[PDB]
Amino acid sequence: SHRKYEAPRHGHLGFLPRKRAASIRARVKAFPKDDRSKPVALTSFLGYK
Amino acid sequence: VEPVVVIDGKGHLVGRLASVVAKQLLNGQKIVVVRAEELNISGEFFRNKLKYHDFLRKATAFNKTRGPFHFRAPSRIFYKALRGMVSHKTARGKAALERLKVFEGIPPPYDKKKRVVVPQALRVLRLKPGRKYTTLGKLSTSVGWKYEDVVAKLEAKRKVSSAEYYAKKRAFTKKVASANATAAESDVAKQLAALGY
Amino acid sequence: AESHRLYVKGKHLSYQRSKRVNNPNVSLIKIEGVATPQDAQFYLGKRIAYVYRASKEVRGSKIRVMWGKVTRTHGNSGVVRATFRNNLPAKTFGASVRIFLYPSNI
Amino acid sequence: MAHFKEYQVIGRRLPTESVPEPKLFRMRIFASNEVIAKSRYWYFLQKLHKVKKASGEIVSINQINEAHPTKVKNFGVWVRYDSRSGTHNMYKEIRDVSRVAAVETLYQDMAARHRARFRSIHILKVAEIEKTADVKRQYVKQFLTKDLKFPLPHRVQKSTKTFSYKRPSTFY
Amino acid sequence: ASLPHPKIVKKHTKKFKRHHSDRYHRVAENWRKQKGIDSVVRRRFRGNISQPKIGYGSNKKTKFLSPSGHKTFLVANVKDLETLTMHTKTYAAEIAHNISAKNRVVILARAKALGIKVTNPKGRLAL
RNA sequence: UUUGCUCCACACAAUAUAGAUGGAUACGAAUAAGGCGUCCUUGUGGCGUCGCUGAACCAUAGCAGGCUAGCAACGGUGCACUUGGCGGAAAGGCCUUGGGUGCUUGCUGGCGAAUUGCAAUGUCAUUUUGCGUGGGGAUAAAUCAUUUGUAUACGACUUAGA
RNA sequence: GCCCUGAAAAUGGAUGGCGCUCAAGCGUGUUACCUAUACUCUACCGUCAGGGUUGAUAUGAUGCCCUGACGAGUAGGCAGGCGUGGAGGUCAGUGACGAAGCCUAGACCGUAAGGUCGGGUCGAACGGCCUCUAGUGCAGAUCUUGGUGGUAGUAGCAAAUA
RNA sequence: AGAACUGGCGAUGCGGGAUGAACCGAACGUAGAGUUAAGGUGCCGGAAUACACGCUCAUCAGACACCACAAAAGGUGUUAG
RNA sequence: GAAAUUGUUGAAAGGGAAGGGCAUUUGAUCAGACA
Ligand SMILES: [Mg+2]
Ligand SMILES: [Mg+2]
Ligand SMILES: [Mg+2]
Ligand SMILES: [Mg+2]
Ligand SMILES: [Mg+2]
Ligand SMILES: [Mg+2]
Ligand SMILES: [Mg+2]
Ligand SMILES: [Mg+2]
Ligand SMILES: [Mg+2]
Ligand SMILES: [Mg+2]
Ligand SMILES: [Mg+2]
Ligand SMILES: [Mg+2]
Ligand SMILES: [Mg+2]
Ligand SMILES: [Mg+2]
Ligand SMILES: [Mg+2]
Ligand SMILES: [Mg+2]
Ligand SMILES: [Mg+2]
Ligand SMILES: [Mg+2]
Ligand SMILES: [Mg+2]
Ligand SMILES: [Mg+2]
Ligand SMILES: [Mg+2]
Ligand SMILES: [Mg+2]
Ligand SMILES: [Mg+2]
Ligand SMILES: [Mg+2]
Ligand SMILES: [Mg+2]
Ligand SMILES: [Mg+2]
Ligand SMILES: [Mg+2]
Ligand SMILES: [Mg+2]
Ligand SMILES: [Mg+2]
Ligand SMILES: [Mg+2]
Ligand SMILES: [Mg+2]
Ligand SMILES: [Mg+2]
Ligand SMILES: [Mg+2]
Ligand SMILES: [Mg+2]
Ligand SMILES: [Mg+2]
Ligand SMILES: [Mg+2]
Ligand SMILES: [Mg+2]
Ligand SMILES: [Mg+2]
Ligand SMILES: [Mg+2]
Ligand SMILES: [Mg+2]
Ligand SMILES: [Mg+2]
Ligand SMILES: [Mg+2]
Ligand SMILES: [Mg+2]
Ligand SMILES: [Mg+2]
Ligand SMILES: [Mg+2]
Ligand SMILES: [Mg+2]
Ligand SMILES: [Mg+2]
Ligand SMILES: [Mg+2]
Ligand SMILES: [Mg+2]
Ligand SMILES: [Mg+2]
Ligand SMILES: [Mg+2]
Ligand SMILES: [Mg+2]
Ligand SMILES: [Mg+2]
Ligand SMILES: [Mg+2]
Ligand SMILES: [Mg+2]
Repeated sequence: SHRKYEAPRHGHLGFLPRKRAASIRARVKAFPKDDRSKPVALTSFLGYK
Repeated sequence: VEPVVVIDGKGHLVGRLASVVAKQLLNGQKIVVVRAEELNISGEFFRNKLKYHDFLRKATAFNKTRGPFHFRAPSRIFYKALRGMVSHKTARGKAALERLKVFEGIPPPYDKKKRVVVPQALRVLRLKPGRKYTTLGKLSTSVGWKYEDVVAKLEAKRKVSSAEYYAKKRAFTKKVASANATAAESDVAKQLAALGY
Repeated sequence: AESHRLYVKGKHLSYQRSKRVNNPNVSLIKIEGVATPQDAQFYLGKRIAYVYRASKEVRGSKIRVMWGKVTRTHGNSGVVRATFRNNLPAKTFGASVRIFLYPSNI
Repeated sequence: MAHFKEYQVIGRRLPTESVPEPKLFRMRIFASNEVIAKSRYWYFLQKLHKVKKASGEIVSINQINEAHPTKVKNFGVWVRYDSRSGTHNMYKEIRDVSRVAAVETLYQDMAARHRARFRSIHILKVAEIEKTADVKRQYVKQFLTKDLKFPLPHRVQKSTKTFSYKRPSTFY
Repeated sequence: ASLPHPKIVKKHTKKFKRHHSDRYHRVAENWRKQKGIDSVVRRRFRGNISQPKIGYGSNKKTKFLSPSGHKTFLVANVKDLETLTMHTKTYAAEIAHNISAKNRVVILARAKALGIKVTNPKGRLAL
């Protein structure tokens, strides 16, 4: 028929599936764009909250 | 004719290249196709770009996973054109498709092997000169394909090495013709001429 | 020599068929290097072997053979119709086959 | 309707007591066979005189052969035709080597340009335009200019095997 | 040893099983003709089983012959067996199933002497 | 847990086969333009030549290819070795060196072949596995149970224990 | 004329799909080629029809032999047959040296209803032929009575303090 | 929704129209060989990526009767009159 | 001491049912006929 009243959906489809992760250690899916002029160093670090 | 036929996709028209590739399989002929990024489609780029988005919207409503899958890669755009020409849901169909391999660029083995062409699908022999047409690689890159630049990089590298090969070869074949000539006018040579050689 | 081949290579294409109904009693054969009905008239009557292998030895061999004959040409591009003693298995659609040179008429 | 021959057909109103020896009319008729030719004859005749086949007689049928079958010629062609929405007279010019070739391509042209099928067309007159410069349509005049020469650029050779080992070339 | 005869041509070896006899246990394979109104079988739609019909009937010349050329004839005792004395090339004796073991050897023995073929010698054979 | 694993070698045994039966024979690019040879001022250069199909090129003779001799060549080629080098797109293949060795139908010789009976694929491929033999080499782990709570309906997850 | 505008709907989607652009599009022409239970020729079955043949001394006169044409089928008619229980006749039928019954991707006859055999199991009776007879043939009827499943080791077995 | 004449479906499968009671072709005993119908022959898929002359370029082209729609009105797109 | 339905053993097959038709491969299995 048609909603009747409009409302935004409930929640974000960009975070599906909402399943348990494959690991405790979330993955870096991307690193900073490389500028080969600067000196060498890391681009991340491990820690505990 | 030959155990494997390697086809330089370049400068061929998808559904004509497909139509012959399909038949070839069904008849027992193994085939590999290369440079599918340099494959052609009649119609200006915009037309086929619009066409491709038509393809994009089709998807299983309740679950976009069960639904039609959209591969963006030039080889894989090709394979779609091809699979549709094969009864791919039968043993015999699954069989024929396995005699097929498609590739962007020309990866090893196939780059030292010779590639052939299919004149009845060559663009330059088929399209009326003047008509607008489309390159797979540019089309794909427009709909998501991630790897045009890399293929291009690797190819230019490949094209260099092969230019050495050729040069090296054209050198050797010049010598051969030279030798082959200082043997001309001899008896054996005149005899062969007589017999068509 | 390196070659010994006394036959001509060939391919089991389909059965005789309509759009939706096939007739296993006639096979269709693509004969290497034959392009026209005229061309294929040469081969009419030549005998054809489909040669396959098996796990059980029998009359002392692991190689069996279905035998047949070319019977008539088929359509415009050198394809040929054939019958066999027993119809060919249909898994063979796309398999090779040998056409011999006998009965000779040269 | 096919590959035409041209026929002289002659017919004439079945004789009668008070009119033995009626008058005899001829038509030249482009048809593919004599059967169609005799039909066409009666078709136009009942369009001109009070007769029909029933009460009339074909007297003589003869194929006419081109006078100079290897002479190139500029044909002026006159046609009556029916379109979807009306009917229309029309003049075309055709260059070929015989009136019979010419009428082949007219029917071809009428069909290709105006969607006119054979039933819907009437040849009014086909006649040899003798003096050039009474040739009127350009697409013909074009082929009368002196010392004519033209290339045939972008050559497409037909491949006889499916695969090729070259990459072709359209030089010519 | 049988009379000579033309090549025996069987015309339809495949058994005519009942429709759906393979689908529900309660439906025997014994032929039974569909009478129903909509039925694919009775309407002979391309794809289903054929039905028996008079075209399939065997050559008058070879009908009833069994592979060896002999029409078979059921036989209970010697007297029975002996009815084929002037017909050895044409009939074969088949010993009835309820004939005892010891009676079978008397029949077999006589059949030999008369040169009468028996189709199931080995029945109850105290081997 | 009854001497197990792995790589190379052969041997027997099975099991297969979407279909060996001379060779998948490598520039790139253009097509209203090119390839190749050659010259030169090295260029969108001069000159010559080719296409019009791979109907080509290469290979191809010898008990499915036996056993032998010689000559002319110094060439070809198979194989296992060794030298230098190149290839990461899926390189896992290509090139080069040097001796050794087999073959050579480049030419000329001696011997053999039948009876598989007038045809019958007439059996020469390559897949995977299993079992002993001995030539190199290697001597773990996971799970249950226990346990943590960064986890959890049960499984699962995450810790911990000589 | 073809093409373009005029041309707006609800899951994603249909010239049948792929895909096709000097078409694999539109108009027209010319050949060739593919393939219906249709047409032609042939074998076999059955139906109808026309002939021929009582002459003994051998086997069907409802027979035997020649010839021709035809074959869709609900409702429905008729015909020739298959199978059951019991009855008259008969084969001096089968059988404790194993009747009947039951089992059996073993054999054989029939277009079919069905028939025959082998092997296993069994334990007291039973069948062929000509006739007679009917409580005579099942998949259905939310059919009758009995037996049995999937559901499923599932819903659950949680009020009344322990 | 209701008549007229015929042909059909109902009662009928077979080939074609992807699909489909009625359209097209053709009506059925068991089969071999041939030839065709209607409809097709790039590939799906048996069968010319045949021949031949035109036309058409669509930033929602078009693609075969029944049949699964489109109209008035316009275009200095292009074709021939 | 049938059938539904069940356990075990043996053989096979199985990418969103299964079963069926024409045909042949492959495995298993079997009658007849030779003289
Ligand atoms: Mg709303
Ligand atoms: Mg997980
Ligand atoms: Mg004249
Ligand atoms: Mg019933
Ligand atoms: Mg119904
Ligand atoms: Mg009905
Ligand atoms: Mg296989
Ligand atoms: Mg040049
Ligand atoms: Mg140069
Ligand atoms: Mg130059
Ligand atoms: Mg070459
Ligand atoms: Mg040798
Ligand atoms: Mg690879
Ligand atoms: Mg020698
Ligand atoms: Mg060991
Ligand atoms: Mg439509
Ligand atoms: Mg189509
Ligand atoms: Mg056309
Ligand atoms: Mg028939
Ligand atoms: Mg007939
Ligand atoms: Mg009837
Ligand atoms: Mg009738
Ligand atoms: Mg009865
Ligand atoms: Mg009774
Ligand atoms: Mg009773
Ligand atoms: Mg059973
Ligand atoms: Mg038997
Ligand atoms: Mg027993
Ligand atoms: Mg018993
Ligand atoms: Mg008792
Ligand atoms: Mg009675
Ligand atoms: Mg009753
Ligand atoms: Mg019933
Ligand atoms: Mg019941
Ligand atoms: Mg009923
Ligand atoms: Mg019940
Ligand atoms: Mg109950
Ligand atoms: Mg329990
Ligand atoms: Mg519970
Ligand atoms: Mg409760
Ligand atoms: Mg309590
Ligand atoms: Mg009608
Ligand atoms: Mg009714
Ligand atoms: Mg009908
Ligand atoms: Mg149909
Ligand atoms: Mg339709
Ligand atoms: Mg398809
Ligand atoms: Mg085809
Ligand atoms: Mg042709
Ligand atoms: Mg119309
Ligand atoms: Mg208008
Ligand atoms: Mg206009
Ligand atoms: Mg008991
Ligand atoms: Mg089994
Ligand atoms: Mg079968």
